[PDB]
Order: sequence, then structure tokens, then C-alpha cells
Amino acid sequence: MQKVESIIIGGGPCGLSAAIEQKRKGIDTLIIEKGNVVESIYNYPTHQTFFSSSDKLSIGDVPFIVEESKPRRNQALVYYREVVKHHQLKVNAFEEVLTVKKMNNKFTITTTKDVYECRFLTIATGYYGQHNTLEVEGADLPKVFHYFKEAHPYFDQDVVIIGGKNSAIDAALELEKAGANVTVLYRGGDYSPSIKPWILPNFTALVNHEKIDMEFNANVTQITEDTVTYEVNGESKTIHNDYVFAMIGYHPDYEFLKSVGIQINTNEFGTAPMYNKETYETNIENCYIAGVIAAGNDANTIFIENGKFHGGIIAQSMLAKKQ
Amino acid sequence: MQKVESIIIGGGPCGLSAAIEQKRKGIDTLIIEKGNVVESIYNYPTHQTFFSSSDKLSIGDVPFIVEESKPRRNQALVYYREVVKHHQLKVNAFEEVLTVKKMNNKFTITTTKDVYECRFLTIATGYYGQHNTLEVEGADLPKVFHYFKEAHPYFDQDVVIIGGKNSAIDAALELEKAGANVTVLYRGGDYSPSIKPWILPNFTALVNHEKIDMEFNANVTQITEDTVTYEVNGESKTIHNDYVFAMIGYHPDYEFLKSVGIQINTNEFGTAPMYNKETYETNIENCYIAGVIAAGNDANTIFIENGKFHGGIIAQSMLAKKQ
Amino acid sequence: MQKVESIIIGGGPCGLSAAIEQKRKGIDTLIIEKGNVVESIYNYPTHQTFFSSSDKLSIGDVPFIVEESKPRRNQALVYYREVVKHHQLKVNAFEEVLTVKKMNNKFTITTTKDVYECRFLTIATGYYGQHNTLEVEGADLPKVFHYFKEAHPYFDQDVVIIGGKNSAIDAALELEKAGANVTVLYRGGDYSPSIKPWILPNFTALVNHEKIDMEFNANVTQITEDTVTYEVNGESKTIHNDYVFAMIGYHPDYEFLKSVGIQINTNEFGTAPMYNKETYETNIENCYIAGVIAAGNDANTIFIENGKFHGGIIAQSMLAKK
Amino acid sequence: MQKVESIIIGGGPCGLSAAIEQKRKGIDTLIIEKGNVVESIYNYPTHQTFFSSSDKLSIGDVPFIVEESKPRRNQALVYYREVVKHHQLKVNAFEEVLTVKKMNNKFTITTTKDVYECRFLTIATGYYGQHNTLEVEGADLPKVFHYFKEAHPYFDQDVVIIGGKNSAIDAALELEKAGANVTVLYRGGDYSPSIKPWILPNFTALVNHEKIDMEFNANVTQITEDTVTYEVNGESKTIHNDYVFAMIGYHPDYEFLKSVGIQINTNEFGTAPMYNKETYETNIENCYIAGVIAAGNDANTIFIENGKFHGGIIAQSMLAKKQ
Ligand SMILES: Cc1cc2nc3c(=O)[nH]c(=O)nc-3n(C[C@H](O)[C@H](O)[C@H](O)COP(=O)(O)OP(=O)(O)OC[C@H]3O[C@@H](n4cnc5c(N)ncnc54)[C@H](O)[C@@H]3O)c2cc1C
Ligand SMILES: Cc1cc2nc3c(=O)[nH]c(=O)nc-3n(C[C@H](O)[C@H](O)[C@H](O)COP(=O)(O)OP(=O)(O)OC[C@H]3O[C@@H](n4cnc5c(N)ncnc54)[C@H](O)[C@@H]3O)c2cc1C
Ligand SMILES: Cc1cc2nc3c(=O)[nH]c(=O)nc-3n(C[C@H](O)[C@H](O)[C@H](O)COP(=O)(O)OP(=O)(O)OC[C@H]3O[C@@H](n4cnc5c(N)ncnc54)[C@H](O)[C@@H]3O)c2cc1C
Ligand SMILES: Cc1cc2nc3c(=O)[nH]c(=O)nc-3n(C[C@H](O)[C@H](O)[C@H](O)COP(=O)(O)OP(=O)(O)OC[C@H]3O[C@@H](n4cnc5c(N)ncnc54)[C@H](O)[C@@H]3O)c2cc1C
Ligand SMILES: NC(=O)c1ccc[n+]([C@@H]2O[C@H](COP(=O)([O-])OP(=O)(O)OC[C@H]3O[C@@H](n4cnc5c(N)ncnc54)[C@H](OP(=O)(O)O)[C@@H]3O)[C@@H](O)[C@H]2O)c1
Ligand SMILES: NC(=O)c1ccc[n+]([C@@H]2O[C@H](COP(=O)([O-])OP(=O)(O)OC[C@H]3O[C@@H](n4cnc5c(N)ncnc54)[C@H](OP(=O)(O)O)[C@@H]3O)[C@@H](O)[C@H]2O)c1
Repeated sequence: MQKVESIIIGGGPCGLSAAIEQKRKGIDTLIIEKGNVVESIYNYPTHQTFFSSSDKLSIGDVPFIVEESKPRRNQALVYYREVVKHHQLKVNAFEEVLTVKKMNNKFTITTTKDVYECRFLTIATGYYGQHNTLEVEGADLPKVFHYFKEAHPYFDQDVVIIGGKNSAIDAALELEKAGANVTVLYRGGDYSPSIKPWILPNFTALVNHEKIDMEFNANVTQITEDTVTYEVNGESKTIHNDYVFAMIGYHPDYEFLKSVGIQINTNEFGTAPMYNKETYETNIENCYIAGVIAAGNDANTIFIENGKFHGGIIAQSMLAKKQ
Repeated sequence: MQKVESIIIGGGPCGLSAAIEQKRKGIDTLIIEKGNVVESIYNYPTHQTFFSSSDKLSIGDVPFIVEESKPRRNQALVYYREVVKHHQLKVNAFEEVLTVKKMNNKFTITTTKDVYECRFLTIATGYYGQHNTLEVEGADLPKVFHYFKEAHPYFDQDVVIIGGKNSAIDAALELEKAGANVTVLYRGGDYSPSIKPWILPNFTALVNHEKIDMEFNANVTQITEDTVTYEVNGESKTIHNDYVFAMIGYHPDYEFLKSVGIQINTNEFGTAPMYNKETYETNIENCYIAGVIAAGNDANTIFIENGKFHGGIIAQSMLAKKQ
Repeated sequence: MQKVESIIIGGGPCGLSAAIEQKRKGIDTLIIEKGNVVESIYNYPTHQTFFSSSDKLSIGDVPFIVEESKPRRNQALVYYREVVKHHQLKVNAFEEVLTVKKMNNKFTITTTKDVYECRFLTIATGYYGQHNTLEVEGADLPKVFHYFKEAHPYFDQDVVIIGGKNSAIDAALELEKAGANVTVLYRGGDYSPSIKPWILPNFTALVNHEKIDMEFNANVTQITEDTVTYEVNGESKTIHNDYVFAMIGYHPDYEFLKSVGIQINTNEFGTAPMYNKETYETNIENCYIAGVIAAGNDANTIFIENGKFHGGIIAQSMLAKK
Repeated sequence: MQKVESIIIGGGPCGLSAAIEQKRKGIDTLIIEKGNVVESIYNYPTHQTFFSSSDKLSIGDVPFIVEESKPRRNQALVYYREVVKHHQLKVNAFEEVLTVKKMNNKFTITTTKDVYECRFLTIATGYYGQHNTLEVEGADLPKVFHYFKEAHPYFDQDVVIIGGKNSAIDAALELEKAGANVTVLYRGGDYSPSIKPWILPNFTALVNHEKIDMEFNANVTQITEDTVTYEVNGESKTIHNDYVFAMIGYHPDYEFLKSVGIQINTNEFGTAPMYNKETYETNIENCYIAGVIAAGNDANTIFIENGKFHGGIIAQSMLAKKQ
């Protein structure tokens, strides 16, 4: 088999940042990525614009420079590839880590391709692989998506969006521009404070001109092949519907996390993996986490801007264990 | 059942142009589309730029205006949606025509959703849905694609492209820019004259700088999961390979075309469906074809520029039969 | 000379709009344009993005379509040309109108290139060409601009913006992106309500991060070649400064409008030419106005979305006079 | 009055690169730029796309990364600003060097604002500031430009282009798309070999479809207020004309170069300042040149790709002369 000093599961922005900082402290590292690098960003909608400025998304001391104020999807894809190029990062792409076991101060990593042995382990798997479950009658129909890519095919179609945060509002804007009849169904009372303040004005003007239907205090009770039923303050309504976008968020792969021996503790910000807030080391010795995997479900506490700093913290703790 | 005067199978540019012109002659028409309108363009590579100027792609008195010299994908998607909006065209989306049978002087169309009765039938299904068969050992592996979408996931991967016309060179440029190691194997002797003269210089420069491996007179003999074997002037060569893009063209759904009763004619123009060159009517009475489906093999005779004129021709012939 | 039935002064969106609807009613027209068509849009900042949708700017039987939600400066340029191409409009470019005198029931039009005599006249000259005067010492210095174009050359320069409307806010964001040290000096108390609610948060965040200096209740008192002096509730402050953008708004060429015999107003909500509202005809018979030149009395503003609809109202009034 | 070790006249790509490389060897440098940094690039047409790839334009180890194949004008502006930011370069902008004289072991530099004294001088002023002389009757009229910016104001105007290289061909394409009536007058016999091979097809197709007038072997003899008279192999023609674009090239400020005491040596392939090819030092001790100002004799073309390496070579020569 292969023996490397450190292995990092996940080649996202926070995973890449973890390998760069470990390499800067003289630790030979290998990233194993289920797809290719920044697969999460690659899976954004094709039109997506980041909400951060491009400099705040930069890692490794490679400047992220874009004429525009905020960068789009593909611009980040080009950047992070150059980040891997510049730091000469070892990246085993299209390989899925399936099992991690610790044996006498060593890890045994079993993937889809090879078997690995390492001293240090860093899990930066994010949460985008596991979408929250809808739990309404009809939620498993093929007309229900939890991911948004493009809006053109839904031209002149009756579309319902479940959710109220940035994914829902973003998709509604793109779906309206493509000729779809968009009905957003949010359970809250007012707009979520997490919708960024420069996007909501363009959405509110559309609901004022009666181009997009917005409904508050709305919970979806039934989804059929061609209808959607939702209740507002008790009153049930049923409308024709062709597709449903369940933008209800994501959550980490807790099944994988417990199978290595990591505990879920639940605390201030919620159900999160147990880790030392000063070193990001988990309850399992020599196993660290990095990225949005440390926040839990809450998709507003940790993002790319602050998750990229975990690598520098992990690098210090690993170099310390070298007595 | 539903009874409409005319039905058009396919909502591509030539299908839309056919429906516009029939409506101009007072013919009630219905488009049945397997996906949504201009699904072909929607399935282009994401970065794709058209070879034609935007005026040449315009149909049914709706001007196609783009600040750019040549229009990109999405821009055509936005345009053709506005064409459907402007001309009030009936488009039953996500419905696939499965069976056509002639009874008396009327057609019985059976789809995935409904059954229809019409007098005139127009088949404009194109050829993009059916890729040419490779016919080499290993062609059925999941690592072999006949369609190109994006190049980022193949970053730092060993990629081989089979083909030599515009699809191959476009994919090679995008794959080279995304950091892949590209090797183009062409069975021809020199560059195909059908490569647009403003794209090829960008390709040959990278070949001269040895950034893209180009092989002429090369035929692929075997594809494994991680090698590709090809012969050059008799010499067999084997290189490591991660993915294969078989850009070997497409062909019409001849099975569906024979299942309605339309003849395939072995002509010295590239084997094409049987139709009257002056009206585009097939051997079946009141059944027409439109678009690139009339060129059969050669994907270089008919494109959007001249295929959009089929609609005007069919409308005259149908108006001659009156009603 | 030349004699045309109707002549229109100005080739902006509303000048083009009035020509189309008069032609639809069978009125032969000629557009006399100081520059070329939509000179105003051409003289936007190079980066500029409209705040309207792409179809609220569309005129006369030509759809305006863009893959983006809001079109940019260059896309409108390409569009409004194609509108002229589609409608076969007669436009005389680089020809400024200098004198209009009403003799008989006709007009004699004196331009920089020929003499014209016409029955119907439309003055659609807008306001973007005549900038409000600054009224501070040093306003005539070469370091003082009333137009923003690009931000690059002011990289690592000390810049000051006078005003607080969308013009001042847009130019500040662009100059910050280009690395300039920007100080916005506004005479008002809070943020102008006319700032687009999707633009303000970007300017707000930069100010709080101390990337852009924002001083409310600020009045500029002096401009030297290397400083700018401004008072904030009486307290004077003087800072090093390399360039100045007086984004203090604009006003129509009223001097020209009176010189033909059209009265002004200055009533409560502003100041406007006299027009019938129902025909847009002025006190001068057979003399019409169109565009943002008509704003001033109404409590609402005039953009391209509304002002473009004036050409239709004018066409009926001219068709009524036959 | 002000004393710095080294001064660089010109803040273009090659000037900026020279200051970075000198700073890498511990030399205190000051750039004096008539406008701001890369003013030459700033004065391109607003649409201009580079013919080099973005990697080849990179300097002072700051990567120039752009999603697209080739970088456009503004994108280079954004990049080079970040280069000055990243290296912290002293850039006295809007200052024009008027006089340079050698005294003792010092130079006395007189600008528009201050006076400077330095040991090492590097002149990297380029050529884009001083246009070649037209030498036909009417060349000083306001309707005659030697610089192209945008094409919209010339919509539906009669425009004549003098020249035959990329500047002329680029301007012809941009002016045609804006509705101008373009006549190109080239004193050559065939298309210039310096036109890029991926642009000539686009220009070729417009000439063959009679949308642009192309006239070889044409020399302009007179420019009037609204006509232009030109002879082709002696035969004179006169056409109506509203504006004239004299794309007849540019040349360095040789007068400024001779006024400091550097010899300009005429030869074949053009005329260049005299300098040692291994240090780029002129006949004046401690006076160097950098950038495209160095081309002329050596029979080689200079662009940003190769001009950016002068700084590293000059830095060695300045370091060899010690302190
Ligand atoms: C539309 C959209 C826009 C956004 N915009 C912004 C923005 O502007 N700014 C910002 O800061 N954040 C933004 N985000 C959030 C951003 O995507 C996350 O903060 C970020 O992706 C988290 O990075 P990560 O490295 O922690 O994990 P991820 O980015 O999710 O990547 C983890 C990687 O691990 C891989 N992986 C998963 N399971 C396995 C396994 N078993 N074996 C091997 N590999 C595995 C995945 O394929 C993936 O490549 C946006 C998100 C979305 C959806
Ligand atoms: C990358 C790329 C770039 C191209 N660039 C250009 C260019 O610049 N200029 C140009 O002129 N051409 C270009 N083409 C070619 C262009 O795609 C075709 O010429 C054009 O799409 C033909 O239109 P059509 O209406 O005849 O058929 P299509 O556009 O192929 O559409 C036929 C439609 O019928 C539908 N359909 C198929 N079977 C059924 C069924 N059984 N029931 C119902 N619906 C069905 C399909 O889903 C499809 O939507 C390009 C092609 C590619 C792949
Ligand atoms: C940065 C910026 C952004 C804007 N964004 C928007 C937006 O998103 N939406 C919107 O609706 N509006 C917008 N506007 C305002 C818009 O420019 C005006 O509403 C519009 O120009 C009015 O059109 P008009 O035809 O009435 O006048 P103009 O567009 O100004 O055109 C009048 C024409 O007359 C010519 N002319 C002037 N004087 C004379 C003379 N004496 N003789 C001959 N010709 C003359 C001028 O050169 C000009 O070509 C914006 C303005 C600015 C500065
Ligand atoms: C339309 C166009 C497209 C081009 N595309 C490309 C391309 O794709 N790739 C490529 O490699 N090249 C390209 N070029 C060429 C490129 O512009 C030059 O090769 C490059 O700018 C040379 O840089 P430089 O530093 O040598 O001098 P420059 O950058 O040209 O000029 C040096 C600076 O000195 C300043 N200066 C002048 N006189 C004084 C003075 N007295 N005091 C102080 N400062 C002064 C000037 O303002 C200028 O900014 C293109 C040129 C044009 C016109
Ligand atoms: N602008 C952008 O660039 C952009 C766009 C999309 C996403 N993102 C990023 O994407 C990440 C998260 O992706 P996301 O937006 O899909 O997730 P998210 O931010 O967690 O959104 C969750 C949404 O789903 C609702 N929801 C949660 N559980 C639900 C349940 N069981 N039933 C019904 N509704 C439920 C939430 O309700 P509550 O509001 O009551 O919690 C909220 O509306 C964040 O980091 C976010 O910033 C950014
Ligand atoms: N620039 C763009 O926007 C763009 C990009 C892609 C496609 N297109 C258009 O799409 C259409 C189809 O183009 P295409 O290139 O996909 O198809 P195509 O025109 O049929 O070209 C097929 C290519 O594959 C080769 N080939 C065919 N069968 C093969 C086999 N069995 N084994 C090996 N090689 C084989 C062909 O060889 P031969 O040369 O000997 O025939 C040719 O090089 C055309 O209209 C094209 O212009 C446009």
C-alpha cells in the first residue's frame, strides 16, 4: 500500500488551504477528492456570483484578481486550479474515501481505488454531499430537486421553490428571467436576515410588480405529479406545479464521521463534530477537521473567508506533535 | 384525444422556424419537445461560441442583437425563448413522441403524456441526441464520452480526444486551458478543412509549443480503464489515459424515422431521408422533415443559417394542399 | 436650404422615440444631433450598468434583449443603433442647432452646417450636456471634473467626490476598486433616497471598513491645486487632494429654450418648460418638447421608461393639426 | 533636490518589471510616469483584446490569471495595479521627465514637478506616445486621428483607415460592427504578415461580402474637409469622407533619447538606441533602456513577453557596479 505522512480528505477551498499550510511546515501531504478540486464550486449554478470579494477567497499566497467587484463561478475554478499548480499539490482526484481506522498511532484509509497509511488525518469534506430531507408526502418524486444548475429548461413551466435563504432567492431570480412561473413558499414570517442586502432589492421589486409569487408562513403539505399543496396560517391552497426546488440546505456526512470515532456533542451553535477550538483536533488523536465541517448544519457561521484559516491552525498543532 | 391541424416534433431552431411560418399561413400548430425549446443549444458546452454571426441565427422577424461579434450559448437560449414568447407558439415541453401511425388521411401521434390527431406532420428532431458508434474494443467504458460540457473536472488528468472536426478542437482548447494533458488522435492525414479558420490557429500554436499532443493517421485499437492503444502507420502505441472524448459526430434517429414509414435513400450526398427537394415532403403524404435531419450524415451541409429556411418551404407546400 | 415637414433636436432615446411614432403616423422627419445618436449613453462611464430592466428602455418595434438582468452601457449603444437601422431614420450627426426663430407658421433652423425650414419642431435635448455650476473657489481648476469616465488613471491618487446621488456613489465604488483614496463630501444629512437600494450596501460596507471616507453635512469652501477645504457644521478641514469629481447633477439648456420663446416656471417642485401635458406642446404653437427636458413641475422624475412614451402623445397632436 | 539611487522613466509593463527586478537586488528605485502606470495599455481601444496569453504578460512573480483564453484591456489594467500593490513600488504619477543630464557620478532629472538626482537611470518610455508622421496635405485636420478608442460615434459615417497592420485591421472590424462605412487604404500589395492569423479570417470574410472596402497599393495624396484623394498604382480616386484613422504606427521619443547623449543607430530592420546586448547599458555609463524602445536593429520584435526580461538583466549590471 501507500504510506504518506498526512492525508487530507476533500479538495475544496478549505481542504486545499489545509494542504498548503501543512506543506509550508514541511509535512508531505496527499489530498484525496471524490471528484476533482473545488467540486463544490464546480457544482454551483452556472451563473453564480460569489458574495465575498475575490481577495477574501484567496489562499496560499496566490492573489485572486478579477476586474469585477465580486467573482463568478468559473473565475474561482480557474483560480483554485492555479493554486494547486503553484504549490505543486499532490491530489488524487476521482477517489472516494470509504473507511478510516486507527491502529497503533496510524490511520488505515480505504478508498474506491487504493489503501493508504498515514500519521495525520484532516477531514475537510464539507456538507454539500447530503441535502436536508423534505418530509412531505411526495418529496421523493423525480420532479423535486435539491440542487439548482440552470433555469432555461424550466421556461414556461410552473415551478415552486421551498426555502427562504440565498439559494431560494437566487434560483427565483434566475428562474423568473427564464420565463418560469415562480412560487416561493417560505415558512418564516419575513425575509431571512441571511439574504445578502445587495440581492434582495432586485427580488422584492419583482414580487411588487406581481412577476414572482412570495408567500410567508407557508408549509408544503403535499406534492403530486402536477400539483403542490401548501398551508398558510391554517388555510390550505393547491396550485398546479411542474417542478419543485427544495432549497432547504445541507448537513455533514455524520454517518462517515461517527464511523471513525468522532463524537457529536451539540452546544452553542449546535450539533457539530467535537474538536479543540484552538487546534481543530478531534476527540480521535491525530485526526483534524477543516472547513464548514466544523460548524455543523448552520450554513452562515463558517464560510470560505474564515474556513481557510483552519489550515494555518492545524499546521501548528501537527508540527507540535513532532517532539 | 387532442386534435390539432399541424404537429411539429422538435423545438430546436428549425422546428421553431417551421412553426412560425406555418402560423403565418394560417395553420394551427403544436410543437412537442422531448425537453424544452432549443434543447440542443442548452446541451452545448457551457463556454460555447457560435461560428455564425447573430443575424444569421435569427428566425421569424425577431432580431438577434449581441454587442459581441459572435453570440455565445446562453445568449441564444435567451433569444429563442423570446422568439417563442413573441410568436405565441404552443410548445408541449418534456413530452416525447413515441409512435406515429397513418389512418385514413390523418396522423395518430402517441407521446409519453397524450395522444394526438393531426393532418400535417413535420419531423424536425435533429441528430444531436444520437451519437455515432465508436466500434473499438473498450468503447462502452464509463470513461468514454461523446458529449463535451465543461473541462474543469478533468484538470490534471490524462485525456484523449478522438476526432478531427470542430468538436475535437473546441474540446481540446478548453481541456488544455483547464490543465488537462490532451492527446488528439485523428484518423485523417491533415487538418480537416471544416475547422473554422479563426479557431485552428489557436490550436496549432499550442501544438507547436508542445502543449497539446497531436497525432495524424491514428486509429484507436483498444481502450482500457487506464490506457489507450492506437496505431500510427502500423506502429502501435499505448499511453496512460484517464478519460476519452469521442467527438465522432452524430446521426438522426433513423429507427424512429423508419417506424413512421419514411424511406432512407442511399444517395451520393451522404445517405439522407427521402424527401422532395422543393417541398421537403417525405414519401408519406402530409409528412415533412425540417432541419439538419435532411443532411443525414454530413453535418456540414445544413446548419441553423440555411435550415431556418425549411419552414418557409414547408408552409408553401402545406398551404397548397389548402386548409 | 432644406425644408422638411418635422425636425427633431436631439438623438437620444426620446429623440429617436419621437421620430418613430411621427413616422408611424406618416410624418416625414429629420433628426439633427449635436454628436451622434445616444451621445448621452456614449458619454456614460465606460463600466456603467443601467438600473432599469432591458425592456423598459426598448423603443419602437425593436425588442431590447440581454442575457443579463440589467444591461450595460455598450449593449444600449449597439441596441439604439439597430433601432435606427430598422426604422430607416434620417439623422444628421455632428450638427448643433444654434438659432430657432418662428416666422410665419414655420421655423427657420440654423445649424452649424445648413439652414432648415420646418412646420413641426421637437426639442429633445435632455440635461446631460450642461452641468450645474459648482460655486466654490477653484472650481475652474483643471483638476476639477464634472464627468466620470474610467477609474484607472486615478490609481493611488487622492480623490474627492462632491455630491451624494447615484452618480457620486457609483464613481466612488469604481475609484475604490481602482485603488484611489476617495473622500465623498455630501451637503446633506443622510443618504439620498435616490440611491438604488441594491447599490447602497456595497458603498455602505466599504465606508464602515474605512476603505472610503464619507462625510455628511460637508460643504466645500476652497479648491487649490493640491488641497480641498471643506466645512462640516462650521468646522474647517483641509486634506491633500489630487483630483475632484463634482457629481453635483445637471440641468437642461434653458438658455436655448428661452431663446426660442418658451417660458420656464420654477414652481415648488423644481423648474420646467411650459407644456400641455396632454399634447406636450409648449406656449409656442407647433413647438413641442420631449425627454427629461420636460421634468421640473411634476413631483416625479422622468427616466427613459416614461419619457420614451412622449413621442406617441406628440404624434397625435401633430396628426390633429394634420 | 530629491535623491534616489535609481530612477525609471516610464511605468509601463517593462518599466514596472525593471523596478521589481532592481528591488530584488536591494536597489532603491523610483518610477516617474507621465500619466499613471501602464498608460499605454490604458490608451488601447476600450474593447481591445491582447494577442498574448495572460501568462506571458505576467511580471514580478504575480500570476496573471483570467478565465478566458486571452486577456482584454481592463483586465491588464487591474493586474498591473495589483503588481505595484504587491511589490510596493514608488510611483510618482502624472509627472513628465523633461531633461536628463550627466554630472560627476550623478544624473540630474528635471520633470514637470520636481528635480531629481540619481546614480542609475533606466529609460523605458516605449513608443505608443509618439505617432509616425503622415506627410500628406490635410494631416493636421481635426478629422484625422492616430489613435482609436471607440467606434459608436462613427456610426453611419464615412470613415477611411490608412494602414495595414493589426491596429488598422482591429479598427476596421470594430468600426464595421458599429455601422460605419469603412474604406481601408494600404500602401502594400497583399495583407501584412503581422496580422494575427485568427483575426484575418474575420476581416477577410467582411471584405469578400462587400461590407468593408479594402484597397491594396493605395497611397493617400490629399485629405480635405469632407473628401479623401488616393492613388492606386497612379490612378487617382476621390471619395466622400467624414473621419480618417491614420494607423501608420508609432516610434520612440528619439529626440529625448538623443538629448541625454545616447546614440541612435540606423541599420536594417529599423533604428534602435546603441546598447550592449548583455547588459542593455547605453553608451552613457549607468544609463540603461528597457522595453520596446530597444527594438529596431537586432532584427527581433519586442513585446511584453520578452521586454519584461530586461529588468532582470539590467539588475545584474547595476549590481555588478557595486556601491
Ligand atoms: C451557490 C453558492 C455560493 C456560495 N458563495 C460563497 C461566497 O461567496 N463566499 C463564501 O465564503 N462561501 C460561499 N459559499 C459556501 C462555500 O461553498 C463553502 O463555504 C465551501 O464550499 C466550504 O469548503 P470546504 O473545503 O469546507 O468543503 P467543500 O467546499 O464542500 O468541499 C469538500 C470536498 O470534499 C469532497 N468529499 C466529500 N466527501 C468525500 C469523501 N467521502 N471522500 C473524498 N472526498 C470527499 C467533496 O467532493 C468536495 O470537493 C457558497 C455556496 C454556494 C452553494
Ligand atoms: C457545440 C455546437 C456548436 C454549434 N454551433 C453552431 C453554429 O454556430 N451555427 C449553426 O448554424 N449551427 C451550429 N451547431 C449546429 C446546430 O446545433 C444545429 O444546426 C441545429 O441545432 C439544428 O436544429 P434542428 O431544429 O434541425 O434540430 P435540433 O436543434 O437538434 O433540435 C431538435 C429537437 O427535437 C427534439 N427531439 C428529438 N427527438 C424527439 C422526439 N422523439 N420527440 C420530441 N422531441 C424530440 C430534441 O430534444 C431537440 O430539442 C452547433 C452544434 C454544436 C453541437
Ligand atoms: C450614469 C447614468 C446612468 C443612467 N441610467 C439610467 C437608467 O438606467 N435608466 C434611465 O431611464 N435613465 C438613465 N439615465 C438617464 C438617461 O441618460 C436620460 O433619461 C436620457 O438620456 C434622456 O433621453 P433624452 O433623449 O430625453 O435626452 P438625451 O439622452 O440626453 O439625448 C439628447 C440629445 O440631444 C443632443 N443635444 C443636446 N443639446 C443639443 C443642441 N443644442 N443641439 C443639438 N443636439 C443637442 C445631445 O447631444 C443628445 O444626443 C442615466 C444617466 C446617467 C448619467
Ligand atoms: C492595440 C494594441 C494591442 C497590443 N497588444 C499587445 C499584446 O497582446 N501583447 C503584447 O505583448 N503587446 C501588445 N501591444 C504592445 C504593447 O502595448 C507594448 O509592447 C508595451 O506597452 C511596451 O511597454 P513598455 O514598458 O516597453 O513601454 P510602454 O508601456 O508602451 O510606455 C512606457 C511608459 O512611459 C511613459 N512615458 C513616456 N514618456 C515619458 C516621460 N517623458 N516621462 C515619464 N513617463 C513617460 C508612458 O506614459 C508609458 O506609460 C499592443 C499594443 C497596441 C497598441
Ligand atoms: N448568494 C450566494 O452566493 C449563495 C447562494 C446560495 C447559497 N449560498 C451558500 O450556501 C450555503 C448553504 O446552502 P443553502 O442556501 O442551500 O442552505 P442554507 O443557507 O442552510 O438554507 C437553508 C434554508 O432551508 C430552510 N430549511 C432548513 N431546514 C428545513 C426543513 N427541514 N424544512 C424546510 N425548510 C428548511 C431554512 O429555513 P430557515 O431560514 O428558517 O433556517 C432556510 O430557508 C451557505 O453557506 C450560503 O451562504 C450562497
Ligand atoms: N465551434 C462550434 O461551435 C462547434 C463545435 C462542435 C461542433 N460544431 C458543429 O457540430 C456539428 C457536428 O460536428 P462534429 O465535429 O461533432 O461532427 P462531424 O462534423 O461529423 O465530425 C466528426 C469528426 O469525427 C471523425 N469521426 C467520425 N466517425 C469516426 C470514427 N468512427 N472513428 C474516428 N473518428 C471518427 C470525423 O472524421 P472525418 O473528418 O474523416 O469525417 C470528424 O473528424 C457540425 O455542424 C459542427 O460545425 C460546432
